[PDB]
Amino acid sequence: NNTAFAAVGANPLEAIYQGAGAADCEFEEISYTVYQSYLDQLPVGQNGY
Amino acid sequence: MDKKKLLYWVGGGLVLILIWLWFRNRPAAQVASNWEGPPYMTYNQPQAGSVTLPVA
Repeated sequence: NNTAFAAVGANPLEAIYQGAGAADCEFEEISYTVYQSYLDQLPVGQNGY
Repeated sequence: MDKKKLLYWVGGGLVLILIWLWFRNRPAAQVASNWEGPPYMTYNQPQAGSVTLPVA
């Protein structure tokens, strides 16, 4: 709630929204999901992997 | 028998020597692991291509 909203005249670089109503904006909530991308069936040889 | 006295007595030793060498060679391989797959984690193990078989 301190970085996402910029007041008129303030630096908007790190913000998501800027405007006259900024001081009263807030996050209801945030959700994230992380997906991992990888390669499987790690090879083994006479040396091992 | 008509065996000379020369080379062939050398030849008999050579024959014996050759046969002993062959037998040792035949028996001289250590009863051991030479078949390979020495990667202890190899329960899956498919080195080529898909669709394979284990007995006819």
